[PDB]
Amino acid sequence: RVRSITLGNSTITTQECANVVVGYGTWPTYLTQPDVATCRFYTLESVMWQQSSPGWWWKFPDALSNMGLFGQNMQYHYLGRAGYTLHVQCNASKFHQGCLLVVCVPEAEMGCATIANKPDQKSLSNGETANVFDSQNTSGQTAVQANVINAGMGIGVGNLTIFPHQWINLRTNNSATIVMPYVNSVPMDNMFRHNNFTLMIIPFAPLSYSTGATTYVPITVTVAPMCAEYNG
Amino acid sequence: GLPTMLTPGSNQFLTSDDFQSPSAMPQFDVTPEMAIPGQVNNLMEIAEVDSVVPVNNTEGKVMSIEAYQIPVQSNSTNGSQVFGFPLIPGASSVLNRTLLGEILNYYTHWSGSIKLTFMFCGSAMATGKFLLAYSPPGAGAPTTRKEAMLGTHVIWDVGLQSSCVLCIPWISAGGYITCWYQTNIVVPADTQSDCKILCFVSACNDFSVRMLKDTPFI
Amino acid sequence: GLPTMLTPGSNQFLTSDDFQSPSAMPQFDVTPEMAIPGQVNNLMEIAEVDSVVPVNNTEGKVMSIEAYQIPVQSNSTNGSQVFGFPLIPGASSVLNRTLLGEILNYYTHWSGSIKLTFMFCGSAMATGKFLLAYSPPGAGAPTTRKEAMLGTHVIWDVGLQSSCVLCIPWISAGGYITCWYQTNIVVPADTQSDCKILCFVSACNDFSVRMLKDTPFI
Amino acid sequence: GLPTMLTPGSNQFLTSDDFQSPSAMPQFDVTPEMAIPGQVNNLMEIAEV
Amino acid sequence: NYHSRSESTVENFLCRSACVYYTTYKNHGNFAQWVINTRQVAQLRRKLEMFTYARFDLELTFVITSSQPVLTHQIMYVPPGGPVPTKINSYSWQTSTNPSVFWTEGSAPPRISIPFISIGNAYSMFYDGWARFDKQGTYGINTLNNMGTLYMRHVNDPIVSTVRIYFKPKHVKTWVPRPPRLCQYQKAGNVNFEPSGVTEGRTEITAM
Amino acid sequence: NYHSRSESTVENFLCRSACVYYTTYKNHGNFAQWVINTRQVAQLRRKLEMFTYARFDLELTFVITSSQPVLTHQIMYVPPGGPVPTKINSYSWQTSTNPSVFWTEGSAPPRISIPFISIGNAYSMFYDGWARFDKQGTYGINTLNNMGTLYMRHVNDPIVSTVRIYFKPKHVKTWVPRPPRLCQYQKAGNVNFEPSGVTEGRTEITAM
Repeated sequence: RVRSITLGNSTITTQECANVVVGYGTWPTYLTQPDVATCRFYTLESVMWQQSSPGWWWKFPDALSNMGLFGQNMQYHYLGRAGYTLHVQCNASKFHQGCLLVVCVPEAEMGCATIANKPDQKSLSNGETANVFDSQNTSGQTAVQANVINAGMGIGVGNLTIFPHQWINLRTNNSATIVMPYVNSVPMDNMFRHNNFTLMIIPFAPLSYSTGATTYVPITVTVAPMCAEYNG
Repeated sequence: GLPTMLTPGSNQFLTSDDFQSPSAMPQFDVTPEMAIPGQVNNLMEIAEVDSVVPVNNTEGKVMSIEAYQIPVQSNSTNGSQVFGFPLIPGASSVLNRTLLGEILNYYTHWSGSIKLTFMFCGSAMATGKFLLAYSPPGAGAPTTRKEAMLGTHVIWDVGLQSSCVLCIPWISAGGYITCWYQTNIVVPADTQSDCKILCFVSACNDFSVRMLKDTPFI
Repeated sequence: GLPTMLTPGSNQFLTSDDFQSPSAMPQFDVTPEMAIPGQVNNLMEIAEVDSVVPVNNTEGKVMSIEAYQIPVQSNSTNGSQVFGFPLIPGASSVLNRTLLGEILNYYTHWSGSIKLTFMFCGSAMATGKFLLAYSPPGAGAPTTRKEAMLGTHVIWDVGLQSSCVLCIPWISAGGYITCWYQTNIVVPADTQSDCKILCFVSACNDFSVRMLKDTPFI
Repeated sequence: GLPTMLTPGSNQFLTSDDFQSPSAMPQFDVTPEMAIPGQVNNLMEIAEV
Repeated sequence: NYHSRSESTVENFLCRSACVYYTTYKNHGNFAQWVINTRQVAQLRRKLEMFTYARFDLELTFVITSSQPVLTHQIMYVPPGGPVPTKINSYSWQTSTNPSVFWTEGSAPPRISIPFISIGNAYSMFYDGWARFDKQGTYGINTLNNMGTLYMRHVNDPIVSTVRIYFKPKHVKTWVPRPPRLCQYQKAGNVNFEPSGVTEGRTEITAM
Repeated sequence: NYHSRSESTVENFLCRSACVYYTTYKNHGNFAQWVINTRQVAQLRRKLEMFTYARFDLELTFVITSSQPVLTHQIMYVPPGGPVPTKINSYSWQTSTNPSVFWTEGSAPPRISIPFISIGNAYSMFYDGWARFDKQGTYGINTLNNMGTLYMRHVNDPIVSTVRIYFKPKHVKTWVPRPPRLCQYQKAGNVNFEPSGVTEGRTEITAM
């Protein structure tokens, strides 16, 4: 039936039968000064999926940087580490069709629209606000080359399945759950100058619906940090 | 000292050799390895991951995500072809930029089996049947739905299964994959657009490669 | 003789190598080793010895022994700063010419913990309290006695203890050490001068270094 | 290193010799032998026909 | 050990020699240099970039020839953080912590091994971050990937020398596979690309 | 053996090669010489002077090049107390107790090992005393620190040779640690110094 999950002072519901993807077959564990006061769900503002939407992305350490206590622990520490559980859900009827790829990409270093330059901080991440992929080649001096077909990385978008992911096909499921382990070259790092991974949501089959149906589908992203560690 | 003779091959540099060499920094204390998730021991671990196949890679679709979207129309002529493609290993146009294709393009010779998955992305209440047919190497692609029906095939009813999986050999005409509209797609209500099919490919089992070469994509 | 091949690297002189070589005087009878006190097996044995830190190294103090003498005044404003310094590892101005600093300056990378000792050298009947505060890397130095009090600290009462010992991490902003006049120093009689504090530093425990380089002090 | 002397015959190429040599392709995975009818081990097997 | 295994294994895929650098230096005028890098050659770069992290040792072989006594050449390696020459006679050429190889023409080519030398536990092929947060020019620069630098000079007291540097990764471990690059490379210091089509085009979606 | 240990150990700190001497000699005019010393190079001198006594063996490698038949060079070592040449043809060049190395160009560089050779049980880095009490010029001279002398000549019967001597201490034991020198060195034969400040200056005693 329906499973109610409570973390801290926040509660969400998921389908009891929903599938969970554990990236690289690894669950987050501790190696430090632990903090479990932030182990709550943070629900990001929902985005609306339209017939023409090209896709959305979030950089994670940055996406939660303004979120109360999580944001404060980043601000009061020199080094830190965390794993995350990401819950992605769609609100759609049986008269809606479409298909999304929900993928977590480690070290998603992005290219600039201008070859001679590097992208700026806001074009790469707008914090808790989703960044948007383009259907066209983008342009600007500090702009990210967000054209969808290359996922902002210069690779074919159809090959992103190499990274932890789940497909959402509205005729069979409206949700995805990804457990993302800490992945880096070092045990702990500065959480403000490095994004451990990027969450990308990319439609592969356009949203479509019957003629009297709602013209958009809300997509909600809920984030739950695990095993957070900081320097003493 | 000990009597020795130098043989042919002495003092030559073979770019392929394997000899010990002195360290420039023998006294350096090297940083220990830590576990990192995702260790890769073999490239077949990548070739075996399903990736999306750009089946609808027509001239005006290659620069769009639409290259991966096979159109399905509810008012098609029954028995007409929905899609199809050559399983030609030499420059497979729909399969050579896939995770599988990229790896196989680093070897001069390879052999194994391929898994092809077809996923229907229409509405939940949409129903109808498709004919997925396989044409062995040297047989030729079928020209009609009946010809395809008398060969090797599966009837895929999207009202029962959102996806269908085929397993075929692939070595290196190369054989063909076709899909026919056995029936059209029946829906409870008008929609503003058509339905799509996504195709995925991966190495199925016991896939092998034999001689490393440069990639042709640089 | 025995068939051999010379490989790349043959007849080269690597300044880092380790090969046997013939003795120029194989027949010489070498003088036996006698015990000598003070044998050193590792440089950490030196880094771990406390040395006096030139905290008051102002422009006019560097050429005097006064560089090591932190002034304390009995009529200071309460809550004012007595002294303080950056624990910046890069060119630590008060810690890089110490026994610890000299050794760490021979390596490109190092990490461990540091012991800091503060010794009060006023008269036996002198009493009063000092606030010793530690600011972790990235926190910034405190601006007031209250700000320091709400952070990590120890209250040092010179009437109970002539010295106080802090243990902090140090790797390579870098964190800070400050000392505030919680109270002034109370004495039974007028003196002709002020009181001094001496500061000492050494490696605290499990200190490590990683890659030998030239000293920057030549 | 180990003291050695080079003897006469060093650095010569004898067309009749038998020395080991490095492979140009040590990483190549060589195709296994399958049985084939008619294996010949000696030319007397032909002279006797 | 490693070679009598499938060519699909990571070690056989990556442990192959490549010419990564070609240069010249003269005995009059005066020295060559190369910062060790993995983004120098497109075929090598592409194979390494199929992974996110890697740990390996480096084997370096030098093919040196010359054109107008025995000619001696000095190859110097400067570890990350070591001093470098600016002049043919800079003091850094004599630093005891900057290993050198002295070699003469007619001998087998010079060869040295450099171990994994990063402070981190792996080299990063990609870095979604900044060396300095507020400096846009530092996006993508991971200071833990400094493999050191090579310098070459003729040792003497109108000759022209040419140097070919052969690089081979050894004992290679890799983590976190990535899609192969689709776009052509633009610069060694970036991941910038010209948007590119996913594949070649067809005239129709059907089998014939 | 010794290298697979912490770089903080005494052997790893001191057992590194250094170029300690650079000179020239000609085939006409005529020989080079060097008295073996540890105060010749400031970086080497500073590291050794962190100890009061030391005991070690010496490894010497010679890099020899030349400029205008096979050219042969003779390297002679004269132990403490042995005879030395004053002339290119002095009899001392043929003394059986003064070991020589005969080497030709094109071969790997010459190399010899000299064992610890003092009469005392250690070499003294410092000496608070006199070779002769009433001779002020002998303050600081410890006659037990004589490591011998090297001589070099071209062997023949307008060529200019250049010699680089590479020195490496081995199997090094040290005793009685001392503070590192603060002042710059003035002379190799003394401990004279210009008074120097203990550290760099600050503008104020407080944290900011």
